[PDB]
Amino acid sequence: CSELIQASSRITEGVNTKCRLSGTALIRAGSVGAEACLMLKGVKEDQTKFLKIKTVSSELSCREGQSYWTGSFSPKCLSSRRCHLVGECHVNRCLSWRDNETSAEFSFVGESTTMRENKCFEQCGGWGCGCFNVNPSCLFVHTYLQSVRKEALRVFNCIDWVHKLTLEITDFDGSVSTIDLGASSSRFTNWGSVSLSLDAEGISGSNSFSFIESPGKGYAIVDEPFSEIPRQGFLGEIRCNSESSVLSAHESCLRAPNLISYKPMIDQLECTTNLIDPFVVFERGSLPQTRNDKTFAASKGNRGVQAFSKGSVQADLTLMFDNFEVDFVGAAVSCDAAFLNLTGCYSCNAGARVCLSITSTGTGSLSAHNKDGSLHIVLPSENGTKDQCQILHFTVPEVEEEFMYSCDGDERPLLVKGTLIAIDPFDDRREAGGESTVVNPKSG
Amino acid sequence: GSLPQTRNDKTFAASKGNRGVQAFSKGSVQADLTLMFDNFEVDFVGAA
Amino acid sequence: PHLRNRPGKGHNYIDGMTQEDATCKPVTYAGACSSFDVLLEKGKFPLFQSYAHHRTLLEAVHDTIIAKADPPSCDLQSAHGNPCMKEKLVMKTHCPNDYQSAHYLNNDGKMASVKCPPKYELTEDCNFCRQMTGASLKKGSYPLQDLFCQSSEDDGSKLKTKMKGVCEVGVQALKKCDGQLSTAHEVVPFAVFKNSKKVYLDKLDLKTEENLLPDSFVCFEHKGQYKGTMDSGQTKRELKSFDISQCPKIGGHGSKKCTGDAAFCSAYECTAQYANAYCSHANGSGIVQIQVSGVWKKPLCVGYERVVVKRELSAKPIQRVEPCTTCITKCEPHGLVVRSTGFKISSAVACASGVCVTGSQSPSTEITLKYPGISQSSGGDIGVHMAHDDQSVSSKIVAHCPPQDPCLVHGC
Ligand SMILES: *[C@@H]1O[C@H](CO)[C@@H](O[C@@H]2O[C@H](CO)[C@@H](O[C@@H]3O[C@H](CO)[C@@H](O)[C@H](O)[C@H]3NC(C)=O)[C@H](O)[C@H]2NC(C)=O)[C@H](O)[C@H]1NC(C)=O
Ligand SMILES: *[C@@H]1O[C@H](CO)[C@@H](O)[C@H](O)[C@H]1NC(C)=O
Ligand SMILES: *[C@@H]1O[C@H](CO)[C@@H](O)[C@H](O)[C@H]1NC(C)=O
Repeated sequence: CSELIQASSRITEGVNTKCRLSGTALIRAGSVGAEACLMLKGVKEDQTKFLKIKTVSSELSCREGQSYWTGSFSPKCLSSRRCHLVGECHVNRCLSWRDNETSAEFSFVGESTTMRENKCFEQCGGWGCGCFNVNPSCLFVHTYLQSVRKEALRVFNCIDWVHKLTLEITDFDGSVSTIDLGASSSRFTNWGSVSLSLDAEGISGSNSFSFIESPGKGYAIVDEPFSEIPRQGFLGEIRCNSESSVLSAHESCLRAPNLISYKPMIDQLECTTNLIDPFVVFERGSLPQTRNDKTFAASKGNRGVQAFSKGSVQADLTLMFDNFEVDFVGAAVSCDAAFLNLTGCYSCNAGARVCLSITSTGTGSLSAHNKDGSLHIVLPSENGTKDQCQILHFTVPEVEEEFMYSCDGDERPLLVKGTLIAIDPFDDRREAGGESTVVNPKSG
Repeated sequence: GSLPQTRNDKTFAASKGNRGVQAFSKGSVQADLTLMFDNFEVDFVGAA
Repeated sequence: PHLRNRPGKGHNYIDGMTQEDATCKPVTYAGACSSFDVLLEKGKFPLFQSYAHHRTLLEAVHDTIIAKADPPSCDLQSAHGNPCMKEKLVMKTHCPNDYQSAHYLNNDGKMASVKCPPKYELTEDCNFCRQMTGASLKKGSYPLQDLFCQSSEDDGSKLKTKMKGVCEVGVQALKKCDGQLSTAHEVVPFAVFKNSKKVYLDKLDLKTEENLLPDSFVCFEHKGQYKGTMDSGQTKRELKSFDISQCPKIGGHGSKKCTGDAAFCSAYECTAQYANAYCSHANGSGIVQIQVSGVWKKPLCVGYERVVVKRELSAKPIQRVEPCTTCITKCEPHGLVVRSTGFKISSAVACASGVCVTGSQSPSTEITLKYPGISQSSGGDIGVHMAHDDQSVSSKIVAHCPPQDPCLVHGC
């Protein structure tokens, strides 16, 4: 499918004399679920090492910007009522009480890291009230917030979405390699590095929603703009910088003014507040939600969020210094293959599925090539009988071809039959295409 | 994006000697160069 | 001065230099030990000062955690003509004045030391001994390296130094290299495990986990304290060390009544009577584990050193040679056509005696361009510069053509 003649090396009998193949390869990445093929040709009926690049999936990952944490809080109040001219019950001190200054009555609290505030309220003054003096008495209140539930939620926003391709690197003699990379980025794998161009679109715009993450539980979406300043009656009215601060109600957390409602009725004070339960909002908007045809959802491995939108990209990944050769592969191996069936479509991004029954005596590959060399089929061969499958592209309603299949041995013919279904576009001018298309919603 | 690229009919490319870049665009110029104090003469040229 | 409540025996003295046993045998809050007080100076030995409740090198030696090297300390007075000072000479140290000895952890993972002849002192680089008249040498030995030790049973016989791009670090010859060799002095962290040698590391990823073993508790007592050791009138309020081995374990027997904080009461049995000692839990004691090769292990000692490392900058920065000629260029009456075998051509330019002509197209194995000036009529040599999709292909080629006939070009 693609040779390395300008950098090919002698890959002596039996032993390997690989010379660290340095020539880069420029081949177009296959569509989603397709594969990219390489040819390492040595001596006929020998060598024929195949490096494959499976395209697992293309996702529109999120690039998070600012973030904060929040939880559920409830207040507790301590009250102390003193008559006039007792302690700091002077009226001038009474109205000018700073919220961050603690009264002397609540000194057993002492120094604490919890979020807290202090208020002073004037009351009646007189023998009916309880104090001989007729000037107004004072009620000092110290309130501190405490976390109700032992959980926290992280609220963030996506400034932009980035295309992100996952590849499966079927390496020479072993396919234990899976990598993920973005646009114009390279990853230092074995035998050099793999780079991705993805020159079509490196971004897919922005958004004006907010996202919630519950660690170990998933994600969710809320339909409000991400505000960096706390607001009463909204989400993130009390916000912190870490889960520990939320779970401990640490004083470093920010909160909006006037959240606590005070009821200084003469019998007992009532300290209470109405707070948006972030857990309720989190449960309301679990991720599988569609907004103006975007359908945000959890990325595989629950490491983020996606964005399914109509579109497509062009990916041209490049290898470099690809060198992975051994000596034990000098021995030849024989196999037997049997055509199984054909399904799929033609001239479609999904492509056509070919499944083959391979009856082999050992480890090996398959190198069926058509008469004109346009179409290539590669499938591993294993001991006994196995059923493998592959993805190709066609442009004919009916498929009837012959391929020259030979697994490092004698050349044999393989004949493929079957037809392909027709995709209805409901609107066609010239053709569909075969590029790399990202997932789209139905309403798009 | 190696240099031999054309953008909106400009075709930037490497200058001779790889000391910079060029810009091939439609146009023309009028050049009127001037010499001054040009004196380069010897004696052996007297022979025919 | 809680840091002077040493774990274990707390014997901060070296063999031979036993003239300070009053204060260097178990280090306590009272006296001053020359081989220990240097570790507590601000700005010096910061790694140990962070892990201040773990054993020192001398303490680890006296607890049989770390062995003593063959010739434990070959005296320069009697063995200055022997190949002793080899591992010391590759380190860049800095001794203060009036010190007659200095100890370090050698390559094998044992403790060695350098001792100057009597009345001499180690110089500022600890490499030579010099004599000063009327100078009072300190009775201890200067700790050369910044390290802390602990007791571990984890095996490390398969542990070895794995540094990338290093031909030789310290006294260890990692491999054999030829060519350029960047030689310098660098700060390398290192660890020592059980049944192993020194292991230099590229990174220091270490974590500490707490426990309730006796080494994690600091037990003290007052001087002049009623019904305790040293029960006599004092003119000063000072503390005294206590051995936690006497306080009974929970649901067990003991010899002394013992009280403490929450952790001690959870681990040990706190008394309901008048107590004999107070047992607190240490700042940061515990078990320190180092990440080697991606897996955590329990080291015997952890420290850092300033040693001479030889690196290889590069074998070859980059190789750019591309005499590629895998294309056919032929001048045609319709246009100048070049077919590039393999690599596709998107845009190209052709120059012929100053005048050049450009061409743009989709990536394809061939491209056609208009002829530059009168080169079509005059033939000659025309240079072509094109942009290929691949690499390692020459972008400058030359095409030689004979004069052409425009009649076929414009024929209609
Ligand atoms: C009209 O006359 C011109 C003058 O002779 C011709 O133009 C040039 O003539 C040169 C020799 O007189 C040629 O030089 C040769 O060039 C090739 C490579 O091009 C070299 O390998 C040779 O060493 C060099 N010298 C010799 C003696 O061959 C030029 O190539 C040539 N220019 C061309 C052909 O473009 C014209 O060819 C001529 N035209 C007609 C229509 O008769
Ligand atoms: C009365 O007693 C209070 C103590 O509760 C004291 O703070 C205040 O200053 C006193 N007022 C006087 C002495 O006028
Ligand atoms: C917080 O309290 C301190 C001491 O009580 C005071 O100095 C400071 O001004 C207060 N901060 C305010 C009022 O913003």
